[PDB]
Amino acid sequence: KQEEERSKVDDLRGTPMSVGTLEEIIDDNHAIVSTSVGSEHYVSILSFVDKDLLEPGCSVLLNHKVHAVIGVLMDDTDPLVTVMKVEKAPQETYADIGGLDNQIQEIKESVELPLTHPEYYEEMGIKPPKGVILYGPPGTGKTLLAKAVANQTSATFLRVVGSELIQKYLGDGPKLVRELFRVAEEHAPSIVFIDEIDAIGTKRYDSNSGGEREIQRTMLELLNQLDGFDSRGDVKVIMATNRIETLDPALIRPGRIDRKIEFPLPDEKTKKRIFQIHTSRMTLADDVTLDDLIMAKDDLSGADIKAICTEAGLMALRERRMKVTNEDFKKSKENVLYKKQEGTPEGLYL
Amino acid sequence: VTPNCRVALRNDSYTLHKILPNKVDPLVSLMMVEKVPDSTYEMIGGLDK
Amino acid sequence: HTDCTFIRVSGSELVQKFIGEGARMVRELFVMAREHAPSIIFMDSEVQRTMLELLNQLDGFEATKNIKVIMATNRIDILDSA
Amino acid sequence: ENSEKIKVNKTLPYLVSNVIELLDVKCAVIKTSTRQTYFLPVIGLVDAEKLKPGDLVGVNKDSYLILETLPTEYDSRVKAMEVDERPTEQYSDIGGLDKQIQELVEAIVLPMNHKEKFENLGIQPPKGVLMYGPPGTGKTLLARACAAQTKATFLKLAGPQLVQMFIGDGAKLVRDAFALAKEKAPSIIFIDELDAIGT
Amino acid sequence: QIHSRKMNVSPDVNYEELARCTDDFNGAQCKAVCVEAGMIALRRGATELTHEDYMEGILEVQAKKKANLQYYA
Amino acid sequence: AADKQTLQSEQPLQVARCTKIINADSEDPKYIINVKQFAKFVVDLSDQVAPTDIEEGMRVGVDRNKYQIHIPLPPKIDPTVTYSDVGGCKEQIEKLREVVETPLLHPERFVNLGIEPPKGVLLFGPPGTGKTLCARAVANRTDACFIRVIGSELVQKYVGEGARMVRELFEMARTKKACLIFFDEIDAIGGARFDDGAGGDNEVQRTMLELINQLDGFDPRGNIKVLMATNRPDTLDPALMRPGRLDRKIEFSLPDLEGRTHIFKIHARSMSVERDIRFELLARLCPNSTGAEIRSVCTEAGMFAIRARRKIATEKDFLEAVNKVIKSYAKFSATPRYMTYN
Ligand SMILES: Nc1ncnc2c1ncn2[C@@H]1O[C@H](COP(=O)(O)OP(=O)(O)OP(=O)(O)O)[C@@H](O)[C@H]1O
Ligand SMILES: Nc1ncnc2c1ncn2[C@@H]1O[C@H](COP(=O)(O)OP(=O)(O)OP(=O)(O)O)[C@@H](O)[C@H]1O
Repeated sequence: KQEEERSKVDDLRGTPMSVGTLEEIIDDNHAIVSTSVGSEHYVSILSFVDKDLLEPGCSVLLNHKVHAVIGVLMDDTDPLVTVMKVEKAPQETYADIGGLDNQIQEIKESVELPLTHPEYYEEMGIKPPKGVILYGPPGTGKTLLAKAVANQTSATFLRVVGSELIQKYLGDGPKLVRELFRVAEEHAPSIVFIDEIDAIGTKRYDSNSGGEREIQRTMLELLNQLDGFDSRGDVKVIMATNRIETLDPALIRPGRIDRKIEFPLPDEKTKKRIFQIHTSRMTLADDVTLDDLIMAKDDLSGADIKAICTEAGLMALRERRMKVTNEDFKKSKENVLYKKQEGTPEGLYL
Repeated sequence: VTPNCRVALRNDSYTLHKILPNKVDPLVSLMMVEKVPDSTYEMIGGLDK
Repeated sequence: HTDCTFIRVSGSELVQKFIGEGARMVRELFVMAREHAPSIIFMDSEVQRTMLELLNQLDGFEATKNIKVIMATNRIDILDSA
Repeated sequence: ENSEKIKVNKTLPYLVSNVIELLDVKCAVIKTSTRQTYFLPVIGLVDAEKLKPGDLVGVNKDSYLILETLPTEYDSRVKAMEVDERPTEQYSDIGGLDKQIQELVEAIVLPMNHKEKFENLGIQPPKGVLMYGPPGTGKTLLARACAAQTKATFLKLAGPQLVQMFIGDGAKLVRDAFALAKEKAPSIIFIDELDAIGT
Repeated sequence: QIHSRKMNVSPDVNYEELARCTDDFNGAQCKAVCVEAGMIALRRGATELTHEDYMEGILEVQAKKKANLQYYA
Repeated sequence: AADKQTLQSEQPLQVARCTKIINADSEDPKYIINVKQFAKFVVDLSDQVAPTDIEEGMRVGVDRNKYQIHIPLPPKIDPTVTYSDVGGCKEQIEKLREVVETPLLHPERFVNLGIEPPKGVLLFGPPGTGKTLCARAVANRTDACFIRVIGSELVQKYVGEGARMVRELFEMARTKKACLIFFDEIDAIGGARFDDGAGGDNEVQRTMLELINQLDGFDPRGNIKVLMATNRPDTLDPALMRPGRLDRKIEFSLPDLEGRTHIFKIHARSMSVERDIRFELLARLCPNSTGAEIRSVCTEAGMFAIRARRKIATEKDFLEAVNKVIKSYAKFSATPRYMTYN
């Protein structure tokens, strides 16, 4: 039966089996096999697995003793495959409209609509945007928008931190670039997101060789693999920073990165929805006016709205009061915002 | 087989033999790098808000 | 006097060795703080990196809720303002 | 004896390694090509005068005896720096610097031929000549002219050939380049763009 | 002339005209003018070198070129 | 089990480790081999091989017990490799036409006038400009051959493997006629012999010397044309600034006004627009730009053609495309808002 011949192939397999990289097809079914250290006898292949699945120079299943080619490889999994491949569409498409409302449309019709409906480009002959940078003040919504398009997705979403690629072994970074874009290739049209790559410029590290000539090579592999060859087709890639100065302009140049999208701090019309929805789930003495908080602070982030709208509940619930007086918003905003440069030292502005 | 949990591997034929319940990183060297016990509140005096 | 819930790893001691050297994504500490879910983390270019992985975990993606990460320094706060 | 000693060289290829130093408390320190150290108080089948520290030697895998000296110490880049072609340039090409040809020959060519011209008078030979001017006036012409016309092993040297990112001493390429050239080129050495390193 | 020794040179060449109307050339530029006479003579596909092409090399794209006749009138 | 029985007869047959040759001794085979990592070796042969073809820079079969030489093979074999807009920047394809076209066509301009064929050009210019356009625009007229090599592909951890790829390339260029191998990032390839008694980055160096040998000198080019892309003629080699090698140095920065109108034609016909509009106003609006940026302008007018339902692109879609890209996309969205001039 097939269990007997299958067990015979299993007995061709000697239980310590190794994993080694091919170099070249030697066409007459005896091959020559590199290990990680490359001890390469003229070994043969177990001739029931398909030899013609693999290109030359691809990893296989081997033996220790005779080193004979036994089986086919499956994948490569690192601590990054767990993190690069996002498992679920996590959460938070939006809990509050009124965050930005401007570049929401821009990321929507720039990223979502060419992806979700790629038939407009037939009508007009337009290429899709390949690289878009999302950058500005810290904690604007950029990471939150990455989790938005992560949740409101249509693709195999990929989440990458830019500092994941930093190793001490030689070539290890570009190897994880190759596994990286292999992941970016072989699922479906996937949304790659890469964040905090403004912290790859003036950066020197401990677990490292010669610093100026290590990550130059890895980022060089990013420049070659990212938007050089290997036909983009439909592979969405979105990166994000906070600053711009350490950016090598060789990737900033078009072809590679197409759209550079800033982020302002929100205006008072959009503030009211963030103030309101951050207060949508709390007991509040509604006689107080949020418009003092909406008017007063001029360059708030939404974390300032968050911190005040939690902090006033820390001041009312500090004394077991379910609803919040206006002076708890006073101590709230004066507790959040510190070192208000108004008078004292110079205050030349008066 | 738990993913990324470590095992006791024999050197015999590399027979996958036992599974080791363990923590992975330097956890010992700095995982438990606390200052353990000390004293009480009485020697503070003033920053009570 | 919180009986389990304060594991002051002190987070800056050999700073060019306890941080990033061996523990790149210093999240080894975060695996400590999760698998010792009563804990409190304390601290005093790599600092920017590990800073960013702090911000990769503690920006709304958190298991035992907040732990208590604390840094302390003095006299001017002109560390990198991200 | 020598049947089994040919056998010791024959066992495997008898791992060519490096001598680190040599003491005489006759005694030598081996670094394998596996980068592993093995002191021996007994050298074996060669003489300590024949070798020196920093050599490629054949060592038994088993006895760890210094078996033979390799005839493969060829020295990368230098032995490639020795110009073996020797392109021709007679002095008909040098137009306008004929007095510099004369002081050139009196300075350089005659110390190669006749030191009795110097030391029957009994002082010294000359020591080093500087060529300078605009860079199209011709500084290669003395190199190829003295290469072909004066029958000696023309050796060349460039300026940026003394700067490698990887550091640790300036005494390997230099000292094994001239200590290289003490035998198979001890008459002609052309340094070029010395102003690129003379800072 | 050492550069134009092996090249096919028409006898309608006065080297003293050429090198006399040269000002401030090194032999890097003697070679540059002579090989650029080979290349300017090589553009139209002449059978040999021509004295005009030597004279054209004499002014290989006006050294630094530019030639704005603004302010010089 | 298609062939399981013979596999149980192949188990008494297992030999021949990888074992790249270093060099040889004299009068005798007496070869010398490093394996990969372990050590270096003064080897001897199994007697049933050919002692001729154990030449240097090769890997033979080698036993495990005696390390005796079994048969070699060349390592790197068969899998290596996979223009109406001829005319962009103007005077570049004329000099390219000279140095490339004239040895491929006439040894009448050269030998009858008494010169050597100009065989290479050092291309220098900013990226995103058309080195790809010019070099692949050569491939219209040779026959149809073009090979594309990035220098940074050769960053490996094996001695002379880049130089082994120099062997592979200079033994593939001679197989076919009128072929084009492209060179790029030639600063990491090296022109200056950086060296100090430490011995680090030298696969670059020996690969560069193998590049000198197989490039020019030692069987001249013929029907092989190779250009070199750089930003700098600075870190080069005087052995390759040997003037029979690379003597033209074609220059290019930007199109003037009307090359930009030509690229307006190129990226205009390549998309759905309206044919009732002009582009010289846009070439006025583009002082300093690449044609890739022109393509970004045309796709941005495509974006306004997405917003409104447009397939015949008006002038104003391009007007807001340029006012987007050059003005509302220079740094932020405000380079103007002061009159003071008009
Ligand atoms: N409805 C809203 N309108 C405007 N801004 C908002 C709104 N909701 C949240 N924000 C802001 O956007 C940010 C969302 O989290 P974000 O990912 O920006 O934090 P972060 O991780 O610090 O970002 P970064 O790492 O880029 O600095 C919050 O800091 C908040 O201030
Ligand atoms: N002078 C030009 N004429 C026509 N199109 C041009 C011109 N300059 C730029 N382009 C356009 O911009 C693109 C620039 O990309 P290209 O294919 O040349 O790669 P590249 O980056 O320019 O090559 P390289 O960076 O090694 O010079 C061209 O493909 C073309 O669409």
